[PDB]
Amino acid sequence: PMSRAYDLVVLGAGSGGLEAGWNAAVTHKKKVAVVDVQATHGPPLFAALGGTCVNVGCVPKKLMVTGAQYMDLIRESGGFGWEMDRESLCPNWKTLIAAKNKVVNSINESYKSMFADTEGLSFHMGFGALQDAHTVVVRKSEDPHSDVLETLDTEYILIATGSWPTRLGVPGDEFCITSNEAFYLEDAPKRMLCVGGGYIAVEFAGIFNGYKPCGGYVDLCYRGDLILRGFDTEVRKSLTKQLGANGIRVRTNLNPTKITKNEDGSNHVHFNDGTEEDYDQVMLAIGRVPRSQALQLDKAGVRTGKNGAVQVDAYSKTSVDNIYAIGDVTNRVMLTPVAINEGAAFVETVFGGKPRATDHTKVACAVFSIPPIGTCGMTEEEAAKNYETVAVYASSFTPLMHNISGSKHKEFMIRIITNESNGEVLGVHMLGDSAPEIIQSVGICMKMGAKISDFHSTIGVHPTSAEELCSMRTPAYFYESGKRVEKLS
Amino acid sequence: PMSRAYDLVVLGAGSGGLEAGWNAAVTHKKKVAVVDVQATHGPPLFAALGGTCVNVGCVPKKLMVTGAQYMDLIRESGGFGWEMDRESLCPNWKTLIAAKNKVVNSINESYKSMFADTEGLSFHMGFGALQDAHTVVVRKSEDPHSDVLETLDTEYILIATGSWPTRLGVPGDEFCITSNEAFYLEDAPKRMLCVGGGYIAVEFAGIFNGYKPCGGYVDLCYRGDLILRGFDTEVRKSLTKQLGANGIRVRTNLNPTKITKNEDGSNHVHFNDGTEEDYDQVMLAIGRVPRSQALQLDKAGVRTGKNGAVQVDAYSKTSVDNIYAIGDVTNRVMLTPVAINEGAAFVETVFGGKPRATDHTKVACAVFSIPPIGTCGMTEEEAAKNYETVAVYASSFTPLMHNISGSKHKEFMIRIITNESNGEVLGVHMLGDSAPEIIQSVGICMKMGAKISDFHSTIGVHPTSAEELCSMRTPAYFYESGKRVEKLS
Ligand SMILES: Cc1cc2nc3c(=O)[nH]c(=O)nc-3n(C[C@H](O)[C@H](O)[C@H](O)COP(=O)(O)OP(=O)(O)OC[C@H]3O[C@@H](n4cnc5c(N)ncnc54)[C@H](O)[C@@H]3O)c2cc1C
Ligand SMILES: Cc1cc2nc3c(=O)[nH]c(=O)nc-3n(C[C@H](O)[C@H](O)[C@H](O)COP(=O)(O)OP(=O)(O)OC[C@H]3O[C@@H](n4cnc5c(N)ncnc54)[C@H](O)[C@@H]3O)c2cc1C
Ligand SMILES: C[n+]1nn(-c2ccc(-c3nc(CCc4ccccc4)cs3)c(OCCC3CCNCC3)c2)cc1CCCCN
Ligand SMILES: C[n+]1nn(-c2ccc(-c3nc(CCc4ccccc4)cs3)c(OCCC3CCNCC3)c2)cc1CCCCN
Repeated sequence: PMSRAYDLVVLGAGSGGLEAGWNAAVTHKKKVAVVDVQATHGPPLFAALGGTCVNVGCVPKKLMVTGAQYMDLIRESGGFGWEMDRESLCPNWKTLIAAKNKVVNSINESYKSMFADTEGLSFHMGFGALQDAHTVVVRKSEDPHSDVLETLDTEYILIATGSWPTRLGVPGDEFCITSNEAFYLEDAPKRMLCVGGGYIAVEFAGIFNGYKPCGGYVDLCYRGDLILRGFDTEVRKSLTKQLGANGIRVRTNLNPTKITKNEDGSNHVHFNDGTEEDYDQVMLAIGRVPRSQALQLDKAGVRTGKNGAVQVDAYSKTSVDNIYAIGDVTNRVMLTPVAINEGAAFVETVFGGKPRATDHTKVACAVFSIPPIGTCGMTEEEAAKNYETVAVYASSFTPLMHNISGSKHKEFMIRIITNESNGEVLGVHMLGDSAPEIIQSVGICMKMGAKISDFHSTIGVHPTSAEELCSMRTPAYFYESGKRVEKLS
Repeated sequence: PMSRAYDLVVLGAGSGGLEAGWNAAVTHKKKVAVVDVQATHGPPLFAALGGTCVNVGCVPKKLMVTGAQYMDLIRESGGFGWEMDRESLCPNWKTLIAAKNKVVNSINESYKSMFADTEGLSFHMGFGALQDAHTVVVRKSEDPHSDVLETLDTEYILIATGSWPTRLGVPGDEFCITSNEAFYLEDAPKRMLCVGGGYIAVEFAGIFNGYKPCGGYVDLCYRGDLILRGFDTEVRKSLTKQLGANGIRVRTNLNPTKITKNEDGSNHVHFNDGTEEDYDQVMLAIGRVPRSQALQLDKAGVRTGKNGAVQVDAYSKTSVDNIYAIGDVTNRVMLTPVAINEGAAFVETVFGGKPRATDHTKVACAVFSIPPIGTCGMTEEEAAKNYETVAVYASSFTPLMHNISGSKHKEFMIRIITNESNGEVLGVHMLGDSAPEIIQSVGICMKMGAKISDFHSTIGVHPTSAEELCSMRTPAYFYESGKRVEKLS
């Protein structure tokens, strides 16, 4: 019974939005309108058709991490007897950026193919904004007195506008770059300062390190004690050391007070401890907050709260019953396959009839550091609060192939966290090469409620780094009533 | 009640033997004697303390596969903008062999540390042989009229002498090398012929290819149709193509009739189709048979059969109740972590009191080809015989990073085999980089009896090759009553 122009309007053609949009349009034959600000990546808006992940997140970030490993792998080759010229070896950053752009640009092109070819699914380039719970407006600019391009009469609204990097707010904030501007840099920087301790800081530390032009260096500088908060505490310490030996100088309890410009265009940076220093480029990876701040949410009566977060029930529904919100705008788990799920399960809830919420517990996570981390489930810290008796299994070995390659800093590390009672696996925490591949399969096991029994009853694959999961039988130590004990009562 | 000199005599200090030996000695305080032919690796006996795996199998083989990838990874680097000299690039094979020997030799040294330091555990260098069910003899040579070094009065005997490469038996057999002689080659061969279609042929094809000195080439030559029998049929076809594009010429329905020597020391090789050709070195990887053929088994009354195989019940026990046999000598699954388990469960059976057999079904396997294979559980061929209704899920994608690297032949491939009835996962079959790491975790899931439900209910790790396990929902096709059908009745 056609009353409105569109069944669904989606603010943001991101990981969350596109999954919701596409499903609604092809599997339930709804008429869908998807709003985004631009159709291909790049400044000054960065995000585009495909979302943060495709244009300025996971996909480019990984392409450039893969680049920066070639440094560590061309060093490693010498031991296996690859003689070749190690004077004529610095990486050309322009060839990396050009290649990365060709790729992201191909994905943006393959999405316009999707819209023109898919029926009932339209793309509306501009700036989303609510008037009431059934009308979405598209402007030229986010300035609310801009020319209005379209008025989208609709039944349901899905807010999936994602998040945006937080600024430092000090004298000199406007001289620093972000995850956004890092991707379209013209030159790889000789002297680089990565402020922050989050996964993005550490991934980008490894890139700029890999692509430093000759006599260059990278300083990571984090305002706390130990990088990567709410990761396993021995994995963080082991990475902090391994970044050290790949060339990255890590500093802690350290915060920029001030950045002035310089003569040759470098950045003078004043710190906590008094210290000043010059860096070519300075990058802020200090958390990412929701983009609610220009959607005129207050106008159509949807609940805001912690940093603009769209306040939502388990089934992704806002304080207005026809308006829903998914992905980073909601501020739950800020990963791409989470948003995809939340959006897939929004379509099943609303249009599909088959109502479902998203599972947020024991989701497998990965850091594309050098070396990388895989993690799934809980730290031993938050285990020993929520569980009576906790076993901690732990194992750290160095692949023999590193006794050849020279890379003897590269410790591979596994930790398993247990409920003593029934032996259930609560957490798994890996560091070292191939950890992101291995954890994906572990994430399946912990969904089926795997016990430590099930790991060490499994015949191994020899020789592998993963075969050390099934050789962990004795707990290293325990927690009873959340206090660390040598051995169990 | 001490009646005999030793509780346990172990023929062969291999993967199986050492696990049995060590456990018996430290966890059950038995007096153990371990017999092997030499203490460090190398010709003319090759195997030594640590077994085939440590000296001339898995461990060296992987070190040298890791070497040969540096070829494909230095090519790949150029696209990510690693300018460097690609004239001055051939691999030095002597630096690889020297480095490999330093490693294997360190492991042999770390095992003599284990014997001198561990109590009740002695090492007896020579050639094992039964006199009766309670006496083992050690000779200088395998020639049964050799000088006798020791007479080991014992209660239990464990036969774990492993296996040995099969010869071709044609005019010219004694000119060809094997897995054994390949490891101690002086020069990497310009023109290499790998006869065979088994995992060892294909791993070693990739090595000799990686380390060919300049204008050199490798021919794989298999007497059948499609290499790697009893692997998934689309994975075999995909590898056959990818070996092709890494440089390896594969020939099929082809068997050497004759090898004569040559003038400059190369090998003239006559084939089925008439064809002759000269190769520097020619390697036989055409199956590996048990080493029973010199243990005087018939003398002490233990059951032989299929190619010398020691005929054994589920708990590893021979036709004589005090004699047991594990690992490749038994001719079950010829992998190292299998033998380790069979030996660990021999010690639990006999000395431990807690009797247990080894689980052989759904053991995860891996080929260190370039690119590598991970496999666990059954082919779709042997599924559709033993199961009424079978679903086959299948997915083949190319990581975007190969649109940069130039390696566009590198297809990553997953196949899942299902029981239609209950959705149980019977088999998993992967090809492409990191497949051996991923399958280890899958092997755990299929031990817990994982359904296809459990895979695609799991939030992904983005971006990963493994995340394509959890995005497989629609079966590609089915088998009902073991006949391939487009769609299900
Ligand atoms: C450097 C980096 C690396 C990352 N790496 C990973 C990783 O490895 N794995 C992982 O799982 N996640 C990763 N993430 C996170 C991932 O990118 C996000 O979690 C994911 O994109 C969230 O999906 P979404 O749809 O909620 O947001 P988005 O994909 O950001 O969707 C928001 C879209 O809406 C548009 N938009 C914003 N405001 C408006 C408006 N007013 N009108 C119209 N359109 C608008 C934006 O332009 C954008 O296209 C990374 C993020 C970054 C920054
Ligand atoms: C090239 C190659 C690659 C391989 N790769 C892998 C792999 O990646 N993964 C995997 O799981 N498996 C692999 N294998 C198989 C693995 O090496 C064997 O399955 C494993 O070693 C079997 O253990 P075992 O104890 O039965 O035999 P072994 O380890 O061979 O033990 C036999 C030992 O007994 C000794 N011996 C023999 N006769 C006598 C005698 N009369 N008296 C005394 N001692 C004697 C031998 O010298 C040897 O030390 C590979 C094999 C080869 C050849
Ligand atoms: C006509 N037509 N075009 N397309 C169509 C066309 C395209 C895509 C994609 N392209 C990329 C770019 C990846 C890349 C490939 C090669 C090189 C670089 C990048 C991602 S996804 C697509 O997405 C289906 C899954 C979805 C998509 C939305 N997210 C959810 C999943 C559907 C499909 C149809 C048939 C539909 C009939 C209409 N009723
Ligand atoms: C005194 N002492 N020495 N050792 C002792 C000493 C050594 C080893 C090994 N060394 C390697 C070499 C690997 C390498 C390391 C570094 C560089 C290259 C190679 C493998 S394993 C060892 O194996 C314990 C598990 C077993 C072993 C048998 N297979 C089964 C598992 C026990 C141990 C003790 C205490 C025992 C007290 C005696 N009652």
